[PDB]
Amino acid sequence: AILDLAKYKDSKIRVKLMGGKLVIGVLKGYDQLMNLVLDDTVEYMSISKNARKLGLTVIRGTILVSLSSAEGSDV
Amino acid sequence: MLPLYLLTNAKGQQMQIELKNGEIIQGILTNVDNWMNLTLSNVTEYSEESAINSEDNAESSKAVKLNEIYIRGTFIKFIKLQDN
Amino acid sequence: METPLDLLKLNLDERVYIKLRGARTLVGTLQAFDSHCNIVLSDAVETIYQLNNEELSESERRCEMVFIRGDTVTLISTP
Amino acid sequence: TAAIVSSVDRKIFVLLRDGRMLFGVLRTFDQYANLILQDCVERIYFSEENKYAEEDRGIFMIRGENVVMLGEVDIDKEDQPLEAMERIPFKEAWLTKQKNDEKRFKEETHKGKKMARHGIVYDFHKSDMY
Amino acid sequence: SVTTEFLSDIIGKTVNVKLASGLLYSGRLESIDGFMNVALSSATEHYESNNNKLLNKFNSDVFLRGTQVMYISEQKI
Amino acid sequence: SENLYFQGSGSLFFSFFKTLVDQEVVVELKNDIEIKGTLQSVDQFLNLKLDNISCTDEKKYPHLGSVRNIFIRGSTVRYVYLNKNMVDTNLLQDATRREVMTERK
Amino acid sequence: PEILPLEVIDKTINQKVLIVLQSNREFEGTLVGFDDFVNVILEDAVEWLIDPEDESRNEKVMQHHGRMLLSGNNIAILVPGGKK
Repeated sequence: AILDLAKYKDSKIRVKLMGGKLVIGVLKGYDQLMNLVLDDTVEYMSISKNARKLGLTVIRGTILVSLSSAEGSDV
Repeated sequence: MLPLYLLTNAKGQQMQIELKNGEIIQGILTNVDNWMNLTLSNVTEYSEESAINSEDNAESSKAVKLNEIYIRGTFIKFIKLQDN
Repeated sequence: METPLDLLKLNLDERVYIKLRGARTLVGTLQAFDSHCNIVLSDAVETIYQLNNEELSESERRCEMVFIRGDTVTLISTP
Repeated sequence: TAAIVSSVDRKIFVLLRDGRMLFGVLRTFDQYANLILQDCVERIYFSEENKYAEEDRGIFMIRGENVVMLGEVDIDKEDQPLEAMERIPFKEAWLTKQKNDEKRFKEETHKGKKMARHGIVYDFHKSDMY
Repeated sequence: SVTTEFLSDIIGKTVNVKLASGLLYSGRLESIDGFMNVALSSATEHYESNNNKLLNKFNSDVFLRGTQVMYISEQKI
Repeated sequence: SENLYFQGSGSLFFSFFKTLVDQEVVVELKNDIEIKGTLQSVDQFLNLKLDNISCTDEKKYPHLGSVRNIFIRGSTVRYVYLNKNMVDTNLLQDATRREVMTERK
Repeated sequence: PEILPLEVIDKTINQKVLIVLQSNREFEGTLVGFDDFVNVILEDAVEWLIDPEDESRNEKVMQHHGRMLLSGNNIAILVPGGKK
């Protein structure tokens, strides 16, 4: 396919979801349909005060709108 | 599959993608698939709101840089392609 | 078994009640429908629900023959 | 499931789901109404104040689900109404427009919350700003 | 096919059908299809909970769009 | 026995609209704008091409006098108002039964 | 071995699970089973409406009895072990 998730294995990723939610966690595994297993998952809802810890989770590949590393640079 | 075909010719080129929520992703197209999912490199992410506000410079340039990003085709609104 | 489509065709040529997204309801005579819930209604009567300053209000329009796009439909029943 | 890819060249307007008006040259489209536009222009009108604004957008690929309507236009003819109008900067107009969108959205969430207390669902789409 | 087997043995039973809008329908399930379109007999309409104000009681079958269905559950109460 | 509103399994409303070509209709959109015009075309997704239009103008949107024909995205339509004159309701009810025969599969 | 999303969900059958939707709503219950499209069968589900700002001002909409079928249409997140 198009994004090799293997390169992101065991690092923190950032994942946007269709209804506004953002989820950050360590990528543990994934499948061809881009369902993901994330650990130490934090879920932000639609700012920072809005954080819930969920721990180990499964995100549906179907509602995923973007994925990137959690590492990034401001301005 | 018209969009998929044109983009696969635009690999290596820079573009400005706006998402359904108004987020703008500018980057280098590195890959496209049959459903119009995209991976870009060298990416800079900002809103239409910020890009319009920085026109007569105020609160300059509030953006975010990423090494790589995966974008879901069905979440794309439009794509500004390079002038050439 | 009778599928929900089979049961709905039992209402063909009868008065139906349809609920739409956006606080609107219709009543009319059911002429057609597909599996996507596009619908043709005859002698329909629309009813729009509005808020006059935090108070519930309604108004109505009437029409002969009307196509209704399925993706707006929330329920079908009888008047 | 063959793609019917039409090559054309017309001057059109496009209205998008987000409420923006584009003017440009349509070159390509498929049966899903995916469009490739050339020499695009984003134009905002405020006929209620005799003001308008333009800004260049270049080459646009537009996904069809984001389209509300489009139609062939005569550019020269649509100029004439502009001639009697005051052109303002795009940023100012965009900001005005965002102000109006905000008002609509807040009025629509208010309506949805009130009607819910009466049981009525105002199913409402945040994307439908047109 | 745990999902189809579940649907199989609630045909004819009284259920609760909650929509995405949060509207809640209770009554007897006459039919359901693969897309989860539903027909219900003796249907009541409540918002969110059965314990809330009765909004509508229906006297013929009510048809509900599978695309809007959030859940279907056994009624036991 | 052949119904013009029924051309095969999935095309009921597609066949229905092709029958309304060259008729004056009124299309109302989800945003409330109403557009009177002559149906010139329809496709399998029920997108509409109206010829010779007239619109109910809006504070939001400019009148564009040079526009004679618009494409309308099917998913943006709420209602299409017609005349009873335009449709054989016997064939429509029949076609629906033919579609129901197929769609239950 | 590799960790697989569908495999994780399977190992959760007969465990508590928290199903989070795209909207602000979640269901905690015992996972009975699911299908290919991740339609989920839950037993004696608690239904919560969730406040974005305060996890304390969350609202229990209902305690369900019996089994429910929850459509995978709206399913964003599955958390094995539940709310905890």
